[PDB]
Amino acid sequence: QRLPVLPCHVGDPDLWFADTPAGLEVAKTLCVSCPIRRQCLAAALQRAEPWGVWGGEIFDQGSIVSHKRPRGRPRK
Amino acid sequence: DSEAVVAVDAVSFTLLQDQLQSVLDTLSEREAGVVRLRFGLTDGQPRTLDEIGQVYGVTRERIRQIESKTMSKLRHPSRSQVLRDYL
Ligand code: SF4
Repeated sequence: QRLPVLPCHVGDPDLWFADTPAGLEVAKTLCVSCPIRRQCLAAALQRAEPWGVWGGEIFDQGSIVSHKRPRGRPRK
Repeated sequence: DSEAVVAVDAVSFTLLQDQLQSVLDTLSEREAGVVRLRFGLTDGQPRTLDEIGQVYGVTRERIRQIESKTMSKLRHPSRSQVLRDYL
């Protein structure tokens, strides 16, 4: 079916929870071409997923952050 | 005999156990042990939250947070498709 075209499970699944701001960036933008962004993002927002890339967007424990804040002192 | 072995549910159950063993083995060791002891996939005996916390040397809130994160990781479609077809 359309399973190998689905960009979620094409490669290694441990990529999409890597705890670097730059590592998961290609994981987030790899769901640009995903055919099911609407329903996946809708399910992720309704069930309140606390981790990882969902619907081509990252998640905190309840909501969506724009980009994950890096380790260290943030920029003034 | 409406209560016999249907001869395809047994092989389907064996393949389900094989696939679940695979997906549980593609995780971290502490999270996999926490999931196995939480749902009783080791020996058919489910373990309590404080029991898992006692045998792994952390607190119960840490244990349940690790369990919630691991449940999210398994609920992710990248690990979840091959089991999504079974149910
Ligand atoms: S997170 Fe995005 S890319 Fe991954 S399966 Fe869901 S919609 Fe597709």
